Amino acid sequence: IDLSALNPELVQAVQHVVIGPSSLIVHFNEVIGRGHFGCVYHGTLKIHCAVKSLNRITDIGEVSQFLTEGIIMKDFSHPNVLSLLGICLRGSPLVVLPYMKHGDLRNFIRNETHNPTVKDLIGFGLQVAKGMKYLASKKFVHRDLAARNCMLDEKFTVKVADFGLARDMYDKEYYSVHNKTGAKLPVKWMALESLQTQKFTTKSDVWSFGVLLWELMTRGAPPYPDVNTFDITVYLLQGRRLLQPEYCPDPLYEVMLKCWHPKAEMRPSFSELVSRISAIFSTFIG
Ligand SMILES: O=C1c2c(nnn2Cc2ccc3ncccc3c2)CCN1c1ccccc1
Repeated sequence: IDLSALNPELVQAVQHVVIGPSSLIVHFNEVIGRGHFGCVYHGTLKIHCAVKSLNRITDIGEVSQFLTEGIIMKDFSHPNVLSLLGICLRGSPLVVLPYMKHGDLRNFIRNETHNPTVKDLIGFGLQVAKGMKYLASKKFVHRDLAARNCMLDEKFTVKVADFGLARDMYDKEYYSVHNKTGAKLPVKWMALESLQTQKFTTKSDVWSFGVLLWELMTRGAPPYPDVNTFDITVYLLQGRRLLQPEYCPDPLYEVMLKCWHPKAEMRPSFSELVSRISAIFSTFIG
């Protein structure tokens, strides 16, 4: 670790993010997750954790920047946002994250084992809105909000994941290669202006959130299955939105349409979404 290379402000914060090799046993025997950048394994820190390797990439880039990203992410603390436990050095560094017993939100709602009520699903969405409210107040744009990118712990607490050092493509099926810029993009979750410009804002996160609400209410159906990749722009511009799911409350569909407002600055803040969804949520029993 090259301490002088860092922003002098961040030097103190390093000891709080770095995990000593002797504090962490990672069980490389079974893969429990797969990303484009690397595999993840059970880890023991006595705390049970998910340890993500990054050795599938050629290079992590600047080590000082890697550390910086880690420091920024560690200071984030909210019950609906996945935390960073730390970084452990060994080849490539290991990302140490909490173990999420019930996996990703999309698979959770698709799972025939669990039977979430409409109230449960709305509540999952509310927790996401709250996670996103915190992230937006930190001026952080997620860029890849989707049900696949949120996770549930042992107490079914929903946490926005897939950001900072945990960022990766964990389900490659839903990402498309752009023509002019070789980037791999979650087009079916993206706002119109993002599809056109490839710029992401909190307001395009709000668009993605609307889609995530639709995923929740369809128990994990794929959005726009009869649309092909980048022809989604054509489809939307025909004057189309995802349809109201069978058990989606009318006011909740209205929230979704608001999230998909053609004017980015007219979409609701995440604070307004927390408010509106909490109200809809309170009307249900069971
Ligand atoms: O794998 C992930 C993921 C995310 N952010 N960090 N990660 C890595 C991660 C974090 C905690 C875990 N806990 C238990 C098992 C695997 C884990 C992976 C986003 C969602 N996700 C995932 C998992 C399964 C399928 C699709 C996406």
